[PDB]
Amino acid sequence: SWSWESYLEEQKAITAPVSLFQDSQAVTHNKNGFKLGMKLEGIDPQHPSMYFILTVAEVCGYRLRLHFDGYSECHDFWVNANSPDIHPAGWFEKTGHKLQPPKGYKEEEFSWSQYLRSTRAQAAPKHLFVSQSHSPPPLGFQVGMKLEAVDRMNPSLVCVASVTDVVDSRFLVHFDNWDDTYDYWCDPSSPYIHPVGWCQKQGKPLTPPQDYPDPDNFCWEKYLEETGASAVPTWAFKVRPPHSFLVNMKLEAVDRRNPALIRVASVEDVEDHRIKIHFDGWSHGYDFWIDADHPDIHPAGWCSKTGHPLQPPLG
Ligand SMILES: CNCCCC[C@H](N)C(=O)O
Repeated sequence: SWSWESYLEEQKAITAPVSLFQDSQAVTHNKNGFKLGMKLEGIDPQHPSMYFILTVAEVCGYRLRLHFDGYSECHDFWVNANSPDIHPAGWFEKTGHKLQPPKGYKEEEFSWSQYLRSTRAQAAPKHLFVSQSHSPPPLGFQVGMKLEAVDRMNPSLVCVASVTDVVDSRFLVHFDNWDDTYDYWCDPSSPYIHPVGWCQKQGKPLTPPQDYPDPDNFCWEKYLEETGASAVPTWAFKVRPPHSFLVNMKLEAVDRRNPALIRVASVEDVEDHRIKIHFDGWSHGYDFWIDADHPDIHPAGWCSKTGHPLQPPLG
């Protein structure tokens, strides 16, 4: 079999130490208890504020492929078994969230008991989920508070934002007057969020809510008065320290073109909070920037220890 050890010798290279990764990205001793066919609840990666009924369509190592019941397979997506974005059947009900029903169902025609009987399926057991809303909420962040946030799809924009959901230790950042397509989950240390008035103290422009009247003259105090909303308090923002990944360090990363695959990778370039991934043996055209805390990058040896195939360098 291909060997990391042999590869490092051949390339005179080094791996990114485990210490540079979050424990969740590095942990390999947890068993993946998810099984083909089990059903559960989870957010739609395309619409992060929404919850759907999902079925385990494939299991591979410490990862699983999820399918949106009743919908096209083209919507399928992969997550790690320790994902905080999935929850046990019944979770939405116990936490006050809304659940979009499977294609073909009206929301009232939905009850997990009838559904499971009609599909002769089993709901994934509760003990397999890291997120069940039993842990503490993020400090200082409550649904309804306002803040300023970088649009990660348009990073040159720091917009007026709100906290619209809180699950365990994370919260959902929402861009005022847009749908949820630009929303993202994060924690108090995210380098993409700032307290109200940040843009002003920085001399950077602030982007007001979509179609806000007379945008050129947006005033936070006025908007907060209009909405009766309060600003996330400044003490709540505890941005994380820049990561310590150095160029040329090697690691393992999920392929962004074909998520089923994980390949041998190297750090091509770095920023304070992101690293540019290069897939050994492939064109640099495939190189991509990714946040250092992304769940899809892991230390060398992750695939082997978890039982997931690792694609060696092209050629
Ligand atoms: C939260 N920011 C959203 C920015 C969307 C930008 C896009 N060009 C548009 O105007 O549709």
